[PDB]
Amino acid sequence: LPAGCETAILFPMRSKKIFGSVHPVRPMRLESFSACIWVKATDVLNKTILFSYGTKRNPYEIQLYLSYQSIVFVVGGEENKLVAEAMVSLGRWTHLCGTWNSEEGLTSLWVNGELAATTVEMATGHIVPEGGILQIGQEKNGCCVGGGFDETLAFSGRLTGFNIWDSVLSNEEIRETGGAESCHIRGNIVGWGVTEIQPHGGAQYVS
Amino acid sequence: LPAGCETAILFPMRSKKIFGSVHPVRPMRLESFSACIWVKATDVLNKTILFSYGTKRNPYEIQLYLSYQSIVFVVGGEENKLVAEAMVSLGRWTHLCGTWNSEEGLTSLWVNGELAATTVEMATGHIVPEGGILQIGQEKNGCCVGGGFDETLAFSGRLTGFNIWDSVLSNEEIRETGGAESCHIRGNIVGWGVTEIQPHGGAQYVS
Amino acid sequence: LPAGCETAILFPMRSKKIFGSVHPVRPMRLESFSACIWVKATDVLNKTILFSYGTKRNPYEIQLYLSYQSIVFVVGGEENKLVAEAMVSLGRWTHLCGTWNSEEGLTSLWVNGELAATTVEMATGHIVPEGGILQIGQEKNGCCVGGGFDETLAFSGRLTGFNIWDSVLSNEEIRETGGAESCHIRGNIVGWGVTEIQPHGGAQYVS
Amino acid sequence: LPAGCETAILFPMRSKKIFGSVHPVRPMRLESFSACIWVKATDVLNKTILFSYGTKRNPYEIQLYLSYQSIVFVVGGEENKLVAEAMVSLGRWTHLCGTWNSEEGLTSLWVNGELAATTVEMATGHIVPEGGILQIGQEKNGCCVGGGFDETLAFSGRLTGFNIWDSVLSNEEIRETGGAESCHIRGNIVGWGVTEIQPHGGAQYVS
Amino acid sequence: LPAGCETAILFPMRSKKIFGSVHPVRPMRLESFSACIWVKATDVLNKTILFSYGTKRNPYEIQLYLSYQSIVFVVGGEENKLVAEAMVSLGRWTHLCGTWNSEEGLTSLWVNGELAATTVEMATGHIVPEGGILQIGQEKNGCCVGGGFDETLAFSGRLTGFNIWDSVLSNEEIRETGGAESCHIRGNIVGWGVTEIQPHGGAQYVS
Amino acid sequence: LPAGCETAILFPMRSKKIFGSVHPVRPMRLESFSACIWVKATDVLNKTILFSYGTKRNPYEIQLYLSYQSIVFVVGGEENKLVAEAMVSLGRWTHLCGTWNSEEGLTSLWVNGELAATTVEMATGHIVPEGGILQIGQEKNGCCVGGGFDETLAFSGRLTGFNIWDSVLSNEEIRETGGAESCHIRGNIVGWGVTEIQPHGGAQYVS
Repeated sequence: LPAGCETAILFPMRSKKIFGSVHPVRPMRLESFSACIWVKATDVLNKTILFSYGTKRNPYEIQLYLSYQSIVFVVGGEENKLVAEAMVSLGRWTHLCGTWNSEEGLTSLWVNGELAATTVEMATGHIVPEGGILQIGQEKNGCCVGGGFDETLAFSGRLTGFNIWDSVLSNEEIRETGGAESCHIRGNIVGWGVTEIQPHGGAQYVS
Repeated sequence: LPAGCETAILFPMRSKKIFGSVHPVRPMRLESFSACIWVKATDVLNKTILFSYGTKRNPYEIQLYLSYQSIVFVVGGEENKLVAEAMVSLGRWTHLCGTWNSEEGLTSLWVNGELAATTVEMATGHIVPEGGILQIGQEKNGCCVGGGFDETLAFSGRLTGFNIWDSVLSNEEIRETGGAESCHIRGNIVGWGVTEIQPHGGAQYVS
Repeated sequence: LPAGCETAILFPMRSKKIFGSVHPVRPMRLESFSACIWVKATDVLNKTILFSYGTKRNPYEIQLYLSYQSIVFVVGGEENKLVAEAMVSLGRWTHLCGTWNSEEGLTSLWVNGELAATTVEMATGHIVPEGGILQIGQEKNGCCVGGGFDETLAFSGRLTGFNIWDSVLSNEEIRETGGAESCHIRGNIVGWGVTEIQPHGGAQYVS
Repeated sequence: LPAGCETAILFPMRSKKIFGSVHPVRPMRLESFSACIWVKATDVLNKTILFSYGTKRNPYEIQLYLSYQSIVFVVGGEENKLVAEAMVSLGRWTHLCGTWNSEEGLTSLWVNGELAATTVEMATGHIVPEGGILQIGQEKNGCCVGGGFDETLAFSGRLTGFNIWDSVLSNEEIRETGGAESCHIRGNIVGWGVTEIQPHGGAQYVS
Repeated sequence: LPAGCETAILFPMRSKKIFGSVHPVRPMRLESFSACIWVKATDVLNKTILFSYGTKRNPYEIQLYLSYQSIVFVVGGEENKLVAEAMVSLGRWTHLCGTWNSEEGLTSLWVNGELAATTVEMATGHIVPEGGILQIGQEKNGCCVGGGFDETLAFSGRLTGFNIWDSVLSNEEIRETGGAESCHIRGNIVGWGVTEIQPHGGAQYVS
Repeated sequence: LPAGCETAILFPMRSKKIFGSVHPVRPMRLESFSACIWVKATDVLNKTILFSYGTKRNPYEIQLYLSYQSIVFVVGGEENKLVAEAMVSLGRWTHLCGTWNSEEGLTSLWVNGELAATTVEMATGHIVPEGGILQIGQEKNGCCVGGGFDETLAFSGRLTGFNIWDSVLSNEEIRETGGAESCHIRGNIVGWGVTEIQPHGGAQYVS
């Protein structure tokens, strides 16, 4: 048994240098998906970056950030967004997730297994290419240049359970993955404790 | 071993290169402030520096060192120092901090939220500059060539919860910081777990 | 070698990891500017990076590449670019430089005291921002464990004498820049020996 | 390129990082001494150190620096100093032998044996102490911060042939030290090729 | 685990490179002294060298190891050795320490504060000098370029409770140090956590 | 440049850290041997090491050092040595060669292929084991104890012309080894580029 599945990372603070590198295996070609994470933040900012995907042409491919007391989920472009209202608390484990489907651009947020939002026609029909970079809580520009990254966009807190799916998991899957025994549940695109994750600049794993 | 806190640093040795490097962003032009930090020490010497700040002209710009059974807080230079009498032990947590008024040089000390000593006219008529060097448990001694840091003045023990404000915290404010649920509160000038702190020569973060 | 300038980067071979870094002082915003190069090339592809400025919002602003015996220069975007046809040789010293103004996008590529090419209203009303990245010999790609750059666009052979002025030079100093002892004058924006540049991934100088 | 002795050090760049360190053996107390070095000043600035020695009590124990076509010599304190005017041109071999005598503060300065500057009443009755830190062409500071050292005070070019003597060398010794086959001679306190010289942050030996 | 409740060092496997090096403060010139150590072993071979003070002319001036269930103490050289018979077992913490005196070569060992053996004429007429090399777990030098330290002598397990006193401790001092509240007492010549110790090749702290 | 060979080693300084390491393929149980050395010394203190082969038991197995103007050839201990009175200078090549016969101690020294000294019954009946360490220009002192290599025993200058044989060379062999083009040769037991050698502490390959 997992006996209390607990493996995570370390963010001693938000600096200009600490970062991590994601290294998936299969193409990022995406039209629909699912993804979730258990989080324990310390302090929210004007825009606190948790994770996001980008490309040389579009560094804003995927995105999820917290500003004050709400959640905004962005896809492929700044205009493309999904704001929540009053469902974030500091320093508390929480289940959160959102999804997109190209075929007519559905989007839904889902927290603690509970629907946080519902809305349609975002990134509608768009095709996600593959060839960019994925990082968790950082931007792209600033590698091996002595910082560079905007410290203003960094995050403080704990994270655990990063997993990505090729398809929008049903709402039953949404509620169940929020259960006390969902840590083992690992996605197809990315599996927590399976996909390569190597820290940098002061990141370390914590159990 | 909590002190109303989770993470801290480790100081396994009084070494010649062990020290902590801290790097805020805003300038250190200070006329008044407060700074509270939990401490748990192993052994006590005639003098053991902590968190001091200084300048290439005035390394003694501020200081706080520790004596066998007295605690001396220094501001500006050698001439201006306040001392606690007999309220220091070893291996136990304590809440120590005070404030400075440039206008009249007021000073305070507070052990476990309990006043220690009070006196006036220290660091008055003069301004704390900006851009100096901040460190911990050791003076800004030789750092690159050789260990360069004298052993006698180093520290062994547990320090964390260090933060900096810009104003004098009232007695209620200080006693609140003495509560077990105040770690989340942070100072604007320095936010613990947010401001830059990088360990050197033996310093090691711990949860 | 004829380049009296001692600093002489060598790029011994073309790989996916050999690269360098630069860190100028003052902002890169420029309504008019000029830059130059003294180079000895080993090999040329359909496209061979010389250098290029880049930002996360515009990976390419200024950009160069030897297209076999022809030179192509870039400003603003792929839409704007000037070309020179057959003014190159392999294994021989060569002086290259171009200029631009936002005033009327006036442009005239230069080559060893000759007018390599000319065009009007290139990048007029287009101000390069400040805070971007400049790279030489290669464009902006990854630099992680096995990420790296495009070896095909990597360069091999020696380079030297790179500097930047912040306006459009008149013909007098332009011609004297190719003088027998023009090494001493240094572009204010970039001075060959004042603006720091660091070899990486195998880079080294013939100094 | 030419040089009296083959072994030399290079300063091809000025930044906040490059610097060098020295590790002599004997104590640095001294009431009179003699010292010099051969330099190739590629460029000058408003103010920039050539070689200097300092400590926590006093960073200005000694400073030699140039001001355009003039050379400035400072001992002990900024007010305590001397200057010679309109001899230097960039990138040229030269010899200078400024010295001191605590007995009456007798300080003179030869330029290849021409008494460029000289006066009295400097540090009269003071003795250089022991226990400081030594460097060449740098302002003392902790670069472990990353940077720290001021770029504007950094030297660009080549320096070589540094020596220290326990007493003031007579005029005959001074004019002998500068011979075309004299760069072998070595100071007792600092012996060229015997006393330690550690390039740092980019400094390199072009021996 | 009376000793486990303290910071210590783990040695998971008996390797060719696992060891530690130190850098004490005062010279090691002695004629009498006390010393102790806390150990919990897993496997004992023909020999598992514990530690040994050695100089260039004699590596075996001081030497402690465990021969299966036998505890042999060697002083000066192989000529002198004192053996404890059956006071050691596997897999648990234990207390096994003693003292020596040159004046008449008196030697004695203790187990849990209980005498194990004593003798006379051991290292009489000889003195232990200062400036040698001390290691732990493995016997002699050859760290980086020597290939390593003889594997057969290597040890795997947990060690702690190391202190050095410059006098034969009385029986009361021995029994008090053998108690559970001896963590605060520390040797003046050397002490765990106060005297520099550097892990090498696998050994790491635990707390 | 001279001496025929185009491969040498530079010891720019006599520090506490520089030394030269060798890794012979074959064990060093030598009863008879031969070798040559080509040197230009820079400065000579009371003692100066050329090489010193040493084992743990007898660090003075085979040695060769210069004192002022006098060669000394120690082998196996202080009592056994061979000395040349005033047969050296500074800063020029010289073919120095001495051998040993374990049969009855036939030992001698050849300068520029010219007999310089000879003694008999030196190291008669004393055998050389295998398992020691060969170093050149310094005496084995330790490389991971924070330096300490005696600067007095270090070497300053550049060196080449080192080989080792399994037996004594004849007079014509010695003279040929001293020939004007005695390179394109390697010793029976050690050569150039074949013998594994790694500079450490400030040595440099040259050609």
